[PDB]
Parts: sequence; structure tokens; C-alpha cells
Amino acid sequence: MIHLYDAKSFAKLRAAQYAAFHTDAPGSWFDHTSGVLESVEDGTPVLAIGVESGDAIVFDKNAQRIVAYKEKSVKAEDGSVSVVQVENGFMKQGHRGWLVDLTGELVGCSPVVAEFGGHRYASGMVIVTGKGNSGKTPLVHALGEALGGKDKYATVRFGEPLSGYNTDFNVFVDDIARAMLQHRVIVIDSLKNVIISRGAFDLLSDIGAMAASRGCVVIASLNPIVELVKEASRSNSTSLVISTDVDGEWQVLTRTGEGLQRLTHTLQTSYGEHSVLTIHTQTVIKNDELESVLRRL
Amino acid sequence: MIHLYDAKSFAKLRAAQYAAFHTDAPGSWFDHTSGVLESVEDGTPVLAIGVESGDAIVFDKNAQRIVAYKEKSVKAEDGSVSVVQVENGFMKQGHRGWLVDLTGELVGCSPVVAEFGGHRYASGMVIVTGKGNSGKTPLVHALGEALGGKDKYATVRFGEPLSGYNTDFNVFVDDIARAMLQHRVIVIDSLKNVIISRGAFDLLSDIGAMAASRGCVVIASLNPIVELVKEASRSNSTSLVISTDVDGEWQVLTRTGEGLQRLTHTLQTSYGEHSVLTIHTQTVIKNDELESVLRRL
Amino acid sequence: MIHLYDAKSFAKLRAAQYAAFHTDAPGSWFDHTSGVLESVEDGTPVLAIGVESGDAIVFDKNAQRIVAYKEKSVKAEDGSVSVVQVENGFMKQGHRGWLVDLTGELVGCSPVVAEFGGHRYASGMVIVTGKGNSGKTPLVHALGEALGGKDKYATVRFGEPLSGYNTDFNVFVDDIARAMLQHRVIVIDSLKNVIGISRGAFDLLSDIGAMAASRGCVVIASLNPKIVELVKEASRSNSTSLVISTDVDGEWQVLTRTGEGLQRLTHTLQTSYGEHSVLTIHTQTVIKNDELESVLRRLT
Amino acid sequence: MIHLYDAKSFAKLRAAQYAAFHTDAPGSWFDHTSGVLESVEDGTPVLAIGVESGDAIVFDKNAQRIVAYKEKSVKAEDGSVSVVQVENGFMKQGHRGWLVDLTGELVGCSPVVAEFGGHRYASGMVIVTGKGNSGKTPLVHALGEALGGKDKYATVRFGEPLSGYNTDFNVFVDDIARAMLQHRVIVIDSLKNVIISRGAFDLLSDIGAMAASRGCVVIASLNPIVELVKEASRSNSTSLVISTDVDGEWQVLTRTGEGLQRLTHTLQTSYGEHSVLTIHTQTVIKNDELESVLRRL
Amino acid sequence: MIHLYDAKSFAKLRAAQYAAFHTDAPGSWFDHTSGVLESVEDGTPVLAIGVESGDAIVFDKNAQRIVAYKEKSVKAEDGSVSVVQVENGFMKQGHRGWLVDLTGELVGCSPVVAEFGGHRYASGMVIVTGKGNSGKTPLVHALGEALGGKDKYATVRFGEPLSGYNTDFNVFVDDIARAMLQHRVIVIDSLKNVIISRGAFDLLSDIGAMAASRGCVVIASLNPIVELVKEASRSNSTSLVISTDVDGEWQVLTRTGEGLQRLTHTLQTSYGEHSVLTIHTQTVIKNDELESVLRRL
Amino acid sequence: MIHLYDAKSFAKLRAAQYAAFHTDAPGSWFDHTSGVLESVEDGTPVLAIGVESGDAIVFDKNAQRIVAYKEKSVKAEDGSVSVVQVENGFMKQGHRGWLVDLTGELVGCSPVVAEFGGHRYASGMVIVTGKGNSGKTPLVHALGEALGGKDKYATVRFGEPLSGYNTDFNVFVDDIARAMLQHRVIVIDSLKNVIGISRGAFDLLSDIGAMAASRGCVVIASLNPKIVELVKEASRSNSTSLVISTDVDGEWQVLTRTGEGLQRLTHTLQTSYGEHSVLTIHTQTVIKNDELESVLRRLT
Ligand SMILES: O=c1ccn([C@@H]2O[C@H](COP(=O)(O)OP(=O)(O)OP(=O)(O)O)[C@@H](O)[C@H]2O)c(=O)[nH]1
Ligand SMILES: O=c1ccn([C@@H]2O[C@H](COP(=O)(O)OP(=O)(O)OP(=O)(O)O)[C@@H](O)[C@H]2O)c(=O)[nH]1
Ligand SMILES: O=c1ccn([C@@H]2O[C@H](COP(=O)(O)OP(=O)(O)OP(=O)(O)O)[C@@H](O)[C@H]2O)c(=O)[nH]1
Ligand SMILES: O=c1ccn([C@@H]2O[C@H](COP(=O)(O)OP(=O)(O)OP(=O)(O)O)[C@@H](O)[C@H]2O)c(=O)[nH]1
Ligand SMILES: O=c1ccn([C@@H]2O[C@H](COP(=O)(O)OP(=O)(O)OP(=O)(O)O)[C@@H](O)[C@H]2O)c(=O)[nH]1
Ligand SMILES: O=c1ccn([C@@H]2O[C@H](COP(=O)(O)OP(=O)(O)OP(=O)(O)O)[C@@H](O)[C@H]2O)c(=O)[nH]1
Repeated sequence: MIHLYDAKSFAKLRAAQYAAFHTDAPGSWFDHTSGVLESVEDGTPVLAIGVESGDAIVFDKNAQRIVAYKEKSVKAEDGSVSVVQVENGFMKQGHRGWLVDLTGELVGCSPVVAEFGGHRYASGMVIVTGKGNSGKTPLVHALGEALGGKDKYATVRFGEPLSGYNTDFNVFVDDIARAMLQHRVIVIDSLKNVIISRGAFDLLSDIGAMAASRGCVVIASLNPIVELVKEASRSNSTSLVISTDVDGEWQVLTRTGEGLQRLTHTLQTSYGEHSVLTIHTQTVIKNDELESVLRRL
Repeated sequence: MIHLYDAKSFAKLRAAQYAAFHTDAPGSWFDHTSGVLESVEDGTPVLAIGVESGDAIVFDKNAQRIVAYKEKSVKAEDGSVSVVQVENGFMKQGHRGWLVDLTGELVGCSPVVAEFGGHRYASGMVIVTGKGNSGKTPLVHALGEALGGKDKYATVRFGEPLSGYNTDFNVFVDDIARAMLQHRVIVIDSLKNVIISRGAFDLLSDIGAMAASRGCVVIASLNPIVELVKEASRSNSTSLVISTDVDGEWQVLTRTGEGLQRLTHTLQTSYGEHSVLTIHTQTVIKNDELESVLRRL
Repeated sequence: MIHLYDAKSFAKLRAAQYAAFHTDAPGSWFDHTSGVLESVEDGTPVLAIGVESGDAIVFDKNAQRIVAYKEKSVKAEDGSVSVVQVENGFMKQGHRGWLVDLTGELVGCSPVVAEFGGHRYASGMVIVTGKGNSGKTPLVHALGEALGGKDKYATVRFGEPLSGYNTDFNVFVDDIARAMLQHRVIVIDSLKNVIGISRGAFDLLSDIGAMAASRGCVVIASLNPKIVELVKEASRSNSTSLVISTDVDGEWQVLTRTGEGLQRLTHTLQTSYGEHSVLTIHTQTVIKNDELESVLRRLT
Repeated sequence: MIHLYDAKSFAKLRAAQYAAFHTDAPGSWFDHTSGVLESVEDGTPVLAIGVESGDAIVFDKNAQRIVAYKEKSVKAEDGSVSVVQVENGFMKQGHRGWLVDLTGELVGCSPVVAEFGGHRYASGMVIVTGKGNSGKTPLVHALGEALGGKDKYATVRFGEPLSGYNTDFNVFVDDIARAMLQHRVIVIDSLKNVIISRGAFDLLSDIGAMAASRGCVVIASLNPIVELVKEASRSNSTSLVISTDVDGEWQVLTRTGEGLQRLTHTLQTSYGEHSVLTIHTQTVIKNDELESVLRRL
Repeated sequence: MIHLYDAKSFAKLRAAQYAAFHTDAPGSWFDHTSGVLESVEDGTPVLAIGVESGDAIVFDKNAQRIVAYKEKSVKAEDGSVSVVQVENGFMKQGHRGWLVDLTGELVGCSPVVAEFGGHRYASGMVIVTGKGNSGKTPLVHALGEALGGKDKYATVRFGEPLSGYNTDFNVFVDDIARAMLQHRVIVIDSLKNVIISRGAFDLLSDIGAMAASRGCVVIASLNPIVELVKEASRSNSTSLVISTDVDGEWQVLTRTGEGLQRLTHTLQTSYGEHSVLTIHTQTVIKNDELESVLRRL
Repeated sequence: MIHLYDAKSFAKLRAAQYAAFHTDAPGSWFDHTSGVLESVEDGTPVLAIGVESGDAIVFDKNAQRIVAYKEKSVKAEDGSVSVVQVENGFMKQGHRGWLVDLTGELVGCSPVVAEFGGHRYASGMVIVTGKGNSGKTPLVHALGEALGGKDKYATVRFGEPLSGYNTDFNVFVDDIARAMLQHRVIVIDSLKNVIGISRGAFDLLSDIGAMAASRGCVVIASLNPKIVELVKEASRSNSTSLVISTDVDGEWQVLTRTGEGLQRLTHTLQTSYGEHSVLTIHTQTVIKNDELESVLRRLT
């Protein structure tokens, strides 16, 4: 919805956004939105996501697809009306994204998803990319385990020429929807085949906001069309993890919230048995330095 | 409609257009059009805006969407007939833009929306853009608060990978329509995802004229496809706010009206707590200097 | 229709075309076609113009849109049949352009629309363009007033981010149709969004010059310069005349196609601003194709 | 249809093709095909031509459009079956081009259309083009009158911003069809707007063969997308008339028949009153010289 | 169908493929497939070819088009089922190409079509192309007569601005189908207008295999979009005849079979009366030399 | 489906993936999936593959096409529901790929298909490509025979101008589906016309590697190099292994993805021709991403 501000309410918002990353208990936002989803009446649509054609499929709180849902309208606080209708397995009225309010007035956050190695990590979409010899697949799994912490991480597999990999985009969005509905830490391997269908364009534009609203992190590998990789990394990701000149070393660049500073830190990594990667255990980065990082792609 | 002029009536028009920016009380036009909208008979369509497909949705004076409206014709002063019909939630007959006359003979104005720091600002669309380290999001919010003055400004959020951000274009145009119907100062963060669908093309072509007719200002962030950013900044904006070589410094370029001089002034800014930006408190700019400014993108 | 010529009838045509620009009373063609339109029986379609989709809408002599019109055929002199039918507000049979004969055998003219400052100006479409600091909007209004003379000029506004500007293409073509049906001197500000492409926009660029020249009205259209080459081609091939800014501030070059197969003429305009940016225009030489291309190169 | 040859029948064909340009009385082929068309039973389709959409409209021998025609099949000499059906003003079955046989075994000719100034000119399509100051419109009319000889030439006007010019492609193809059905010498001013719709592509590919089969000449002005002008001039024209370095001077390049030599000669011209051009009163040209000529465009 | 091999059966296949070009009596394959076609039961579809739209038309053994054919299934040796159905003059079920088995296990051949001047020539598609002054049209007719030998060659004419030339693609594919059904040596003048519709793409991809399966040769002129000419010449042709630096001289490059060596030889030619060309009466060429030849286009 | 991991279960997966290439008996995965397919109830859809239009056709375990199949749902372990429905010969509900579970928890493998000349070879798709004089067609047949071992290899022929070659894409996908359903070693000659693009062709390039790796069969496809970059990306991202010609005639480099997140391995092949162009292949080192890109650069 739209929000109105004066100087005082705006300052309060920025303080709350800052807290949502810097001082909230890691993973608190995820637990909060889990409660909101759990409170939703049975059969109510909670999430719509685009399929390959640009139509949208709709899910309930238990990640079960809704095939039929009678037109139903809800008036928001700002006066806007949201309508939802599902017919023959597809959204007839509504919008892509969360169909229930997970955020309220607290918008524009990068809710802290986890803390690891003395660094806080944001929810939203994290694109893992770069050139050179440092492998992306081992990194995304290492990050998934690390941010998972006490919890297991969920793996969505797509579009690689290996056993058991789904290559159908419509199954992919079903997997992603279920993952975000049920898990705080999600790995996607890989985004190569989405990088173009209306569904693929929708996914790139929608997923970061979907994840940040939920308070889950989606860690997606993307091997570098090159300008679309750059723009997805620049504008569609909440955080970026990019390989450097030095083997095993990665740079993490985090958007900490709406209008807030982008932060950076470095990761050192090494391989153990069967290529299992281990990540070893604040500085601001400006826009010109950010573009300098993107040039390496 | 079409308008006829001789030398004397043309000179009168230019004098009135000049006054609409330079000497009218700031925000007076907005208050005038609010009165016009308030005088509209119950149920009457007042605004049509394009959705993603290129179809148009229609709103009444209270920013409520009209789903059904029997064909109704109105003869204008020049002899032209405007017809409006709405069926199944979509415009069947009519045009995009204001469906009631807010302007009359007084067309081609950039009605003054506010005065701040000794400078007058125009209604219409203001694109906030540029390269370098000066942040666009903090600027648009600072400008929104400043031009809001005694009034709160409205924030429309779109297409960023942060919590609570809508990423569905059809919700976006609903938000924008409501904002322009109800508020003098509007911030859009951001225009990145519109920059292509018929709806997106319609919005870029329509919004400046819609806002200027209302006397509201739409302050839109746009991070630089590059030629589309240049043309939107060159030809679709009433004013442009562009970052400079010096950190914190911005140049404001204002179209003051039809056939009138483009003016320029500079803004100095600084950050306080939680990245809240403060803007610190006539010279003509020619077309070649304007192009020189656009080259920096 | 098609026309047949031998040496003698061709020479006569060229003499008549030459006269239509050089010696006819300025604005005489417009008055003639006004009479033709006024003589048309009530309810008869006179003009069809393309909307955004590429369908065509149809107008009667009073610039009122025709919604329903039973199929009706007319056999021309060359043996061809023109059919007109309108159903549900759209042309079902017919063609874009004038649906009644305004011209007869006298085709390929640039009928003189006005004389100002010792120069004759052609009807048809005039594109006002160029680079540099000389403003196009003040020029089109100055030219509109000047060629209007004793008469007011009509202003069609389209696609600028200013108060009261229509930005819907289908309203735009309605405005243009009405303007050409009712006025000799017409200003369009601006053509930017038509060049910004729909079938309707393509139709308009291809149709408007011939429509205006047939009527004997002048359409003075501002156009600020893939896209640049379309501005060049519209200026090169879709305009009856071109007014282009020069190196010197306030100075413009007017390039006029005087008729079918006839010489393109050129002259210069000097201008200055008064109060509230009102521009005043201050008061024969042939230009060849290579010089014409040299002028178009400046649009880069 | 398909034709079978051995050495002896092939040599006979080449001799007949050579004669069709070099020794037949100028305009004889046109008179022959006029007789063939005149012999066609009343109401029979004789010519189909593409409209803008790529559908085809159909004409009888009197250049009257056929709106309804019951399916009718004709078996050719080679065993092939040609079917023709027209429904609701459009071809339902058939092909673009001549729907009756004007040529028989005598195919691949450039039938002589006229002789002027000691040079024979071919029927088919003649593209008049080039750069520089020599005007194309005066040339096409001068050539039309000259090749017309004792007969008037027909003028088809299209796509110029001058009084009485048709700009609707579907009227254009109607004009062209009627012209070719009724006249030996035809001028088109101009081909600029065809140079893209399916109809325009069809016309460029069809018109030369249509005209050569009839024995009429279509003299078309084409101002130079540039590569499409080159290919139309190279491959879609029976003859080319191109301006040179010297003002008033033109080069005529003629395909004299299937597998036969391309010939060249020069024209000198001058203007009289009201820009009426007068043309003042064998050498082979090879493919490399032909390409050299096309480079000048 | 699919075929299974071990070392011994593979070696046998390669020996048979080698023989099909090098040692079989010239034209023997054509006579064999004529027998196969003649043995087909009355009314049975034997050949399907794509029309402009990408639909397919269907022919019987007598080159008569089939308009209606009830669904009929045939189980192949590998277990696959081929179904054929024709409705309203178009293929409803089936595939493009030969609808009866002309080859059996003997696949991947370039069956010898003729011997002339001490050189064997392959069936399939021969593209005649190149730059320079050597004419393609006279060459294709000279080659047609020469390879025809005791038999007349068939000429398919398409897309040139000369008398009697068909320019409608759907008539073109009808001509080609009939030619391949009834004649061993076929000339196409020319392929310029096919070089894009689905039908044109189908034809370029299908014709070589169609011709090689039949044992007929299709000799097609193609004047050089340039990369499409290169790829058609590189990958869609069984043999290539390309002009050289020396006037009248041509290089013939022949694919002799699946996985077999490409051979080359040179032709010398001269003109007699009315431009009738006479061709005057083993060395391997590698891929790098082949690309060197293609660069000349 | 989605899979959940902690450190311990992830380490177990990587160990199992490593084993699936390095230590499992060659061809064991193929035999396992043959058993799974054989156990499927009569009439059950097992494989869906895209036709030219982007619709999908569906096959049973005997490689017979299914024309009609009533909607049928199956709930997976992760909670997801897979639905399959076939109407009028086309998939109405379902997904492209294997419609029965051949893999279970054991995903992301490159199951060893064969061992030859002291080297293990992966199932999945192998693209055979490169520039220079070394012929691709003889190589794919030599590799087919070699990896076939005791078994014959299947040859799918497509899009070459030679006798008996199918050139219809929909027949091609039928051939490929049958081949993967019935044979461990498959040769495709050639992929040129799929790269020559339809939705079906795009689907095939994106689907075939995963289909083959899931089955444990190897698809050995020749591909001769806008278009060049698509050959590079297909070779880079759509292939389980790559066999590319080198500077030296007869010599090839084999680059193998050994599994999800595992090392890419490389070795060289020497070859020579016998009679009638029959090629014979004569009888671990890791390759990094920068070296891999260096190899791909040679395709220009
Ligand atoms: O022990 C190992 C294993 C793997 N790797 C390296 O990590 C990579 C992980 O395996 P991938 O094949 O997934 O590579 P990637 O994610 O970097 O890029 P794509 O191929 O998916 O586009 C492998 O390509 C390998 O080079 C190591 O450096 N050490
Ligand atoms: O205290 C602060 C906070 C923020 N900033 C700067 O302001 C920017 C505002 O945050 P954004 O991430 O919105 O940057 P932006 O609007 O310029 O561009 P997008 O990424 O949205 O396209 C941040 O990127 C940061 O560099 C400061 O300079 N100081
Ligand atoms: O007094 C004046 C007023 C205006 N001008 C100049 O005339 C121009 C007329 O006003 P516009 O803003 O319309 O500029 P334009 O027509 O040249 O081009 P667009 O922006 O419409 O594409 C303005 O851009 C201004 O620079 C003057 O030179 N002096
Ligand atoms: O007496 C004359 C008349 C005309 N001309 C020249 O002949 C041309 C014929 O008039 P056009 O305007 O038709 O020029 P064109 O055919 O060469 O090219 P387009 O403008 O149609 O694209 C004119 O443009 C003029 O330059 C002369 O050289 N002498
Ligand atoms: O006696 C002759 C006749 C013809 N020729 C040459 O042979 C060519 C055959 O006539 P074409 O015009 O068909 O040339 P082409 O096939 O090479 O190319 P297209 O224009 O058809 O695309 C002619 O262009 C001519 O140059 C001779 O060298 N000597
Ligand atoms: O004995 C032989 C036979 C064949 N070859 C070489 O092997 C190649 C195999 O025959 P192909 O003609 O199939 O070549 P290719 O597979 O390399 O590429 P495409 O043409 O299919 O795109 C032939 O091109 C030939 O040069 C030899 O080097 N020696």
C-alpha cells in the first residue's frame, strides 16, 4: 500500500529499518511472519507466483496449490482494495507476491536472517556470482549450512545436466514457493536457465521482495546476457556474494535497508573431503565501488 | 481539446503560463483541482490509467475503482465528444488520463507545487537520477518532506528487493492513481522496473501530464536501457534532479511551462542519523547545456 | 486513381502544379476544398484516419465521428470502385485519407497556404526540427500566427509533461482530424511520442502530409531529435516542408517542396523573443539533393 | 509449371529468349498477352496480388475485383493442378501472380517493351534510383512518355506528402493491378513507403515477374534499409536506371533474359519549362561491374 | 528410425555407404526408389513438404496432392509407429519428408546420380554459388543437361523478375515435390527468395535429405543474409559448386557420405551461341580448406 | 522435489555423488533405472518430452506414446503433488522429463556409464565439437562403440543432407525418447538443426542432459559450430561432458563434470582412421573454470 510521512514519522521508520538489520535477534522476522501465515484462515490464498506463460499460480499457508477460490475482496488501511480469485488452477484476480500482509507499516527492511562468523546476513535474495576458479555451487551450499545454523537449509535444484535435476520452469516456481513458505534458508542451484519468458522475468523481479517480506534468505548461484546478470546482481538482489582475484576468497555486499548504507566484508574458504567447502570464521561500500565490483563480471 | 489563437490571445496564454509557475501561490493549483474533483457528481469517472496489458482501469473522485459504467457522452467546447464506458472493470470507451476537465483554457503550465529554500518547484513528474555516490532514495524522501511542507507526502514503493515492496505493475498503477487523486506530494521508489510492457510505456508517457494537470508533484527515483533513461529524463519529466561530481550536491532543472525557459539551481545535502538526508537552505539553462547534463548518465 | 499522360497533357499538369504554389492566391485551395466538403450530402464519410491499433475511424464534414454507415460504392473516372462501410465505430471497407475527391486531375501539388515576409508557404506537413539552442515550441507558434494571418491558428497538443496535455494517441488523431476539417493553419506540439512504434503512429507519419496538402491546410509539427534515423526519414520523405535550426541562435532555414517533380526552394528566417518567450519572425533560391542531405546530417 | 529440356530443346529456348528481346517487334508481347486476357471467359480470375496483411485480392480481365468465385480446378500440361477460389473478397485458394497462362513454354524472357533513341527497353520492373542531384521523379515521367511512344503512360502515385496522393497500401496494389491489366507503360512514384508488411514484401518479390509476363514495363522511383534498396535493385528488377557522378546523366542496366547478358547504355537529359525532363537521342556489363554500380547507393 | 551398431555392423555400413557413391552404377539408386514408389498401394501418401505457413501438403506416387486420408498407422522395425492423416488438403498427422521407406538400413549415403567427364556426382542438393563474373544460371543448366545424360532434366523456376516465373512459395514446393517424384535431375533457379517463413526454413533443412533418399539431384542457384547463404552452403547441401578467381572455372565439393571424405575437382567452361554454357571434359578437401572456400562468399 | 540438509547429511550426499562416478560399477545406474521402469504399472506415463511447438508428448515404459490418460496425482516426500494428464496425444498436466522417480534422494550425480582405455565416462549429455580438421561424425561413432562395450549403441540421425535422414523435429524427439528408454549408449548426428529457435529445440537443449543423467544413459551428440555463442553455452552449461578437438589432428580433449559441486576432470584421446573412414580411439587431472573457458574460446 501507500504510506504517508512527515519528518517525525519518517525518522521513526528509518530507525526501525536500521534495527530490523542491526539489532533484532537474527531470524526473528522469519518467526514473526510464520506466525502471521499460521493465523490465516483455512483455504486462504497467501502467495502467488508467475509460471512460464506469465499467468500466476496460487498457494495456501501449507504450500498446497489452490485450484478454485471464489472472488473475495479486502480493503487495506490506505483505502485500496485487494481482490483474489482463482479459477481452473490459475489466478483470475489478484497480484503476484504475498497475498496477505506480512509487513504492515514496517516496509523497506532487510530483516536479519542469521549471524555467522561475527557478521549479520540479510534475508531477501543473495546472488552468488563472479568469474575465476572459485566454484559457486560449493559456496551456496556452504552459505546455506552456515546461515541455517541450528536448522537445515532447503535446496531447490534447477536446470543443470545432472541426475534428478528438474528443468521445467513451472516445477521450479512450485519448489521456490514451497521453500519460502516453509524454510528460512533456501539455496537455488541454479539461476542460469531463468537468465526470456514472462515467468522468468517475473521471478527475477519478484523473488527478492518476496523473500525479504518473509524474512527468509534465497541463496542463488548465477554463472555469467552478461548485462542481464549484472542488472539482476545490481538491482534484483538484496545481497551479492562475488568471487575475487584470490582463489577461495569472496566479497559479500549487503543492502541493509531502504536508503541505508551498503556494507561489505570478505570470506575465506577451503575444501575438505568430497569438495565440501568450509567458510572460515563494519565497512561501508559506495556506489562507484559497487560498480567497480560489477565490472569484474 | 484543440485551442485557437491569434497574437493577442497567445500573448495572454503565455503570460498566464508564466504566472502559473512564477507568481501563483505555491500549491494553489492543487487546491483548485481538488475543488473541481470534489464538485464531480457521484459515480463519475475522473481518471483512467493503463495496466500492464495496455487496457485501462478507471477511478472515481474518492480513488475507488469503477467496475461498471454505462456509456455516457459529453460535448466539449471545441465540438469534440468525449465518451466514457466501463465494463467488467476495464475502460471500453474513453482515453487514458483525466476524464474530467481540470485545466480549461489554461493548458501548458507547470503549476508551482511548493516553495522551499528560496526556490519554487513545479508540479508534474520529477525524475531523480545520475551516477556517482550520491544516493537517490534518501534524496527523493528529503524532497518529499521538503515540498510537503505542512503536509505529509505519500510514498509509492515498487520493484526493490526489500520487505513489503510490491513488484506487480497493476498494483503499482493503482497506488499511483490513488496518490495523485489524494495528495500534492508523491514519492515513487522506484521507476527501475517500469524501465517493456504497453502499460509501462503508457505510464512513462502519461504521468507527467497527469501530475501537472492535477498540480501534484511525483518525485521518482530512476537509477541508470541507458538511452531510455535519458529520453524519459529528457522528454517525459517536468523537472530533473541529477547528481553532480561533488558528493551530496544535486542540480535541479525545471521546465517552467510551455515554450518557457528551463531554469536551474543547485542543492547541497548532508546525512543525519539513520541516513536521513537534509537539503540545506534565477539562472536559465539552454538546450546544449541540458544535453551536456544528460551525457553524464 | 491512376492518371494517363502524353507529352502535352503532362506539360499541362506541370504548369498547373507550378501555378498551385507560385501564382494561385494564397489560401485559395483551402477555400475551394471547404466548398467541396460543404457540398457533401449529410452523413457522408469524408475522412478516415488510423487509430493506434491500425484500425481507422471515420468523420463527416462537421468533424463528427461516424459509428454506422451502410456499404456504399462509387465508381471513379479511371474505372476503379471506392467502397465505404463503417460498423461499430470503425471502418470496415474503405481507405485511410480523404473519402471524397478534393483534388480531381490536379494532383501532386503543394498548394500555397499563405504568404508572409515576402515568401510563399506550402500547405501539407511542415516538420520543425534541428539541434542547438533555438526552441522549437516558440517557433511553431510564431509560424502558426504568421501563416494564420487574418485567421486564428489551431493548436493540437500531445505528449508533453505539462498541464492539460493529452497523451492518448486515439484522442490525438481525433484532434488532428477535426483540425484539418475546420482550419487552414494547424500547430502540433509535439510529434515526439508518435516517433516514440504503433501501426497508428506509422500510418499518421505516412498519411498526414498528403491529407493536409489535399485539403490545402498546413500542419506545423515540432519534432525534437534508430530513432534519430526515423526523425531524418520523416523530415526527408514525410514532410512537404522542413524548418530546421542553424548554427546561429534564432536563425532557421525553410526548405519547401513546391510540387511533384518541381524544385525545392530555401530561405532563411531571423527571429527574436519578446515578453513571456513570445517569438517574432522578422520580415527564390533552389536547393539540390546533396545540399538537402547536408542539412539533414546536422540532426546528429 | 516445370519444364523438361535436353540439349536441343534448351538451345531452342535460349534462341527464342534472345529473340524476345533483340528481334521481336517492340511491344509485341504486350499485344499478345492482351489477346490472351481478352480470350478469357467472363468472370474468370486472371490476376491475384497481395494486400498489406498478406492476403490476396483477385481481379478479372476488365480489372474488376472478384468478391465471390466458386472453387474451380485446372490441370496444367506438366500434371500440376491450379485451384482458384474467392470468398468474401479474398483469395481462399490459388497463388499470387497471373492466374491464367500468358507465357506457355516461352518463359524466362525480358520481352522488348519499346525502342527509343536507338536502344531497346525490356518489360518487367525498372527501378530508378541512385544518389546525387539528378531527380528521380522527372526521370520516371520522361521515361514513361518516351517508352509510351504513340501511347499514353499510366501513373500510379503512392506515399508522397503532396496533394491527391494515396498513402494506403491496399489502394496502391489495386492501382498497380489495374495498370498492368490495361497499360503497357506504367510509372510508380514512389516505392519509398513499400520499402515491412507481408504485402510490401510480396509486391517487391512479385511485380517484376508479373510485368515481364504481361510484357508491360513498370518504372518505379526509389530513393535510398539501404541494403534492401540494393537487393531490390539487384535481384527484384528486370532493369535498373541509376544516376551517375555527372548531373543529368543516367546509366541503364538491362537483364535481356534468362541466362543472357546484362547490357548497359547511358542517357543524357535536360530540363525545359516547369521541370519537364527530356531524354536526349550494345555493350555488356559483368557482375563485378554491376556490384560496383550498386556500391554507389 | 533408430539403428543399433556394434563394430562389425558399423564397418559393414561404412563399406556400403562408400560403395553407394564410389562403385554403384550411376543412377541405380534412383531406379531402385522409383521401383519402391511404384510398388506403393493406390492412394498411399509418399511425400510431405512444408508450405509457407509451416503446414505440410501431401502427395501420392503419381505426384497428385492428397486432400483427404483417413488416419493410418504403420509400425517400423525399431518399434516406432508412423501415423499419417490428411484433412482439408493438409497433413494432420505425420512428418515432413518421405512417408514411405526408400532406404531401409542403408542410410547416410550420397548415392551416385551420374558420371560426367570422368567424375562421379552425388544425388542430394547441390548449391551453385560464389562471387565474381561467372554466371550461375548458365552453370545450373549446363550441369542439368550433363548429369541428365540420356534423360531430360527438369527445371523449377522461382522468384526472378522474368516472364513466366512463379513467385508464390506454395506453388514452388508443389513444383519441387513433383520434380523429385518424377525426375532424377532437377534444376532450381533460384533459391534467392527462399533465403524467413517457416516453409522456407523447412525447405532448406529438408530438401537435401529428400533428394539423397530418392537418389535424385537438385541443382539450385543461390546468389549471395550472407551468413545464411554460407550455412545453407556449408550444412544443408550434399555438394557445393562455387565459382573461383578465374572466369569460367568452378570448384565442385562433394560430401561422399556419412563420415566419409569430402572430395573436390575443378570444372572448366565456355559459352557458345545464345549464352549456352558447355562444361569441358580423386583429391580430398579438409574442413579448414572448406571454410577457406566459404570465406570467398 | 526440494531436499533439506545439515552438515552431516550434506557430507553424506557428496560422498554418494562421488561414488556414483568414481567407484560404482560402470553402467550399474542404467541397470537400476531399467528395473525401476520395468516395475511401473502398465499404461503409466514415464517420460515427457517437448515437441517443436513447446507442447509435450508422453511415453510409457515400452516407448509407446500415450494418447489419453485420466488425471492422476501422486504426493511426493517433501509434500509436493505431481499430477499427470494426457489428452488428444498431448500432456495437459505434468512436467517435461521423467514422470517416475528414478533417483530418489540421490540427485546431482553423473553416474558412470562405462569405462574405456583406463578412463571412466559419465552418463548425461556429451557434446562433441570444436574447429579444425578432426571429423565429429567419425568420433561420435567411435565413442558410441567404445562406451557400448559388450552392447550395441543406438544412433539417432537428424538434419543432415544425406539419404534416410529425418529432418522433422517431432520425429527427432520421438527417436530420442525411445533411445533413452531402451539403450545405455546413444549417438545423435547431429544437433546442428536444433541450434538452427523453436520452443521444442530450446526445451531439448535444456532437458536432455538431466534426462540422460537420471537414466544413467549417455547421449553423444555432434555439434558443428549469435549462433556460435549458443554453441558455447550449450557446450558450457547444457552438457555433462564435452569432447573437443585440439590443434593436433586426430587428438581430442574430454572434459567431464563428475557430479554436483565436484571437480571437472580432463584427459586426452588419440585417434586414427582405418578402412572406409572407421575411426579407432587408441588405448586423473583436474581442470579449473579459467582453463575451461580457455577451451571454449577455441570455438571461435
Ligand atoms: O574440490 C573441488 C570441487 C570443485 N571445485 C570447483 O567448483 C565448481 C563447482 O561445481 P560446478 O560444476 O557447479 O561449477 P560452478 O558452480 O562454479 O559453475 P557451473 O559449472 O555450475 O556453471 C567446479 O566446477 C570446480 O571447478 C573445486 O575447486 N574444488
Ligand atoms: O548514511 C547513508 C546511507 C546511504 N547512503 C547512500 O545512499 C544510497 C541509498 O540507498 P539505495 O540502495 O536506495 O541507493 P540508490 O537509491 O542510490 O540506488 P538503488 O540501489 O536504489 O538503485 C545507498 O546506496 C548509499 O550508498 C549514504 O551515502 N549514507
Ligand atoms: O525566452 C525563452 C524561452 C524559451 N527558450 C527556449 O525555447 C525552448 C522552448 O520550450 P521547450 O521546452 O518546448 O523546448 P523545445 O520545444 O526546443 O524542445 P522540447 O523540450 O519540447 O523537446 C526552451 O527549451 C528554451 O530553451 C528561449 O530560448 N528563450
Ligand atoms: O527543374 C528542376 C526540378 C526539380 N529538380 C530536382 O528533381 C527532383 C524531383 O522532385 P522530387 O522531390 O520527387 O525529388 P526526387 O524524386 O529526386 O526524390 P524524392 O524527393 O522524391 O525522394 C527535385 O527534388 C529537384 O531537386 C531539378 O533538378 N530541376
Ligand atoms: O553469354 C553470356 C551470357 C551471360 N553471361 C553471364 O551469366 C549470367 C547469367 O544470367 P543471370 O542474370 O541469371 O546471372 P546469375 O545467375 O549469375 O545471377 P542472378 O542475377 O540470376 O542472381 C549473366 O549475369 C552474365 O553476366 C555471360 O558471361 N555470357
Ligand atoms: O577418412 C576420413 C573421413 C572423413 N574425414 C573427415 O571427417 C569428417 C566427418 O564427416 P562429416 O562430413 O560429418 O564432417 P563433420 O562431422 O566433421 O562436420 P559436419 O560436416 O557434419 O558439420 C569429414 O568432414 C572429413 O573431413 C577424415 O578426416 N578422414
